[PDB]
Amino acid sequence: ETEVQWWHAMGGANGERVNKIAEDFNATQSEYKVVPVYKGNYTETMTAAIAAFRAKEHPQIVQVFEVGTATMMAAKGAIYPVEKLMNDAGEAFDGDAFLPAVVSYYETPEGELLSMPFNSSTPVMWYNKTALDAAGASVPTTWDEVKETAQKLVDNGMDCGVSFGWQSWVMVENFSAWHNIGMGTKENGFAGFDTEFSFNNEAVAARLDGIAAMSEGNLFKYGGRRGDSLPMFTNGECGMWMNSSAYYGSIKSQAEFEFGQTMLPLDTSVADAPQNSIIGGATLWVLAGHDEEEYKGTAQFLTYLSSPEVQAWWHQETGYVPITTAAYELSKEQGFYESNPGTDTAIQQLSLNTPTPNSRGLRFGNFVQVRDVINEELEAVWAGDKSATDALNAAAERGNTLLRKFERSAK
Ligand SMILES: O=P(O)(O)OC[C@@H](O)CO
Repeated sequence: ETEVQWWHAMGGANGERVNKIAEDFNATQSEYKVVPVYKGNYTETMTAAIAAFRAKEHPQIVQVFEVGTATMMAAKGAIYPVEKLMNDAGEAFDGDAFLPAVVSYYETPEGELLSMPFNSSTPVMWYNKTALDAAGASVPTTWDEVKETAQKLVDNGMDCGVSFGWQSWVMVENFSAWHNIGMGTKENGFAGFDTEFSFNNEAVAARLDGIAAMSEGNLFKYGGRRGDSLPMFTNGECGMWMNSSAYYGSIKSQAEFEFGQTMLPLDTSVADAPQNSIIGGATLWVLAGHDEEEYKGTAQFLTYLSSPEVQAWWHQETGYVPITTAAYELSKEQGFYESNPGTDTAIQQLSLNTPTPNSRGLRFGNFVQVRDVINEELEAVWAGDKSATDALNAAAERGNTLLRKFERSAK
């Protein structure tokens, strides 16, 4: 058998599902063996695959999160464009089958998808319904209601009211799209490499300062980067938790309480109504430099991932959105949204309203490094070392230096 190495960043419950998907494909035919290899978080996985390339130890497939997309698109010569791979191997590829938000996020300016959609997400408001009921609180729709609900929870003995993971994705990037304000110039990077950051504005700063003020009395508690704060939610310590829809699998198996999810809170001091939310998660990039049989097996595996049945199963088990309209309709016909209430929140929120350039998503080179900058500066806010205005200004300044580095190399 010819081996197809797939380097990915899926840990926990969702990583076990990756292993089940790979092995199910392996069991259906006898020519190709997909070998999934966990390489760490998204940054570590991307970094490892790129570093392995010139050592010729790189995988056939690498999962690269949305953050890394501009960098991967500029890495011409390192990637095998998926549409070319599939045609070369005799496998179908129909980009129009994917959700419009996915296509618009990942297509080149010429309308091509270079990578294979797989695990797309958006952040949702997770909540502990059991704790809300005990506190006489209601599921919030606005930021005022978030604070009031947090107060009721902590008054009723909850360790803390609200927290969030992936804080830049949640409270800067999605917060901006949700309120139709720009994250950077040149349509959040889609219209040019001469972009600069725009999130250092009063609307974002005022909300971050309001959250920081909630640390007193434990209405808010910071719980670290990425998904580090997941056990604060699943242990029953915090009653509200904003993070990826893709924590559904983990929450469903680890939470001893009744849980739900709803759309992100609206900051009514910024907008009268929400816009839409934006993509997280990853796509699958096929790397150059391998042989024909390895690419044939790669393409056949991507076909296996292209089926509505596998796409619906992945969405149902993880909380990543159904990546095609067909997978969504299959899940609906299966009664999944009736039997598992709230699991259509993420797909609805991505497409809540006709998008604007501010709600399409983001496309910034060197955004892996910018993400560290923004997380560091937000941590300064929660620690009380900086105001949100100063921290966002520093994040934008430091981020712009990285955008300029990318622009200088990308010509
Ligand atoms: O949806 P997940 O896979 O948790 O990833 C969130 C990450 O893409 C935010 O940048």
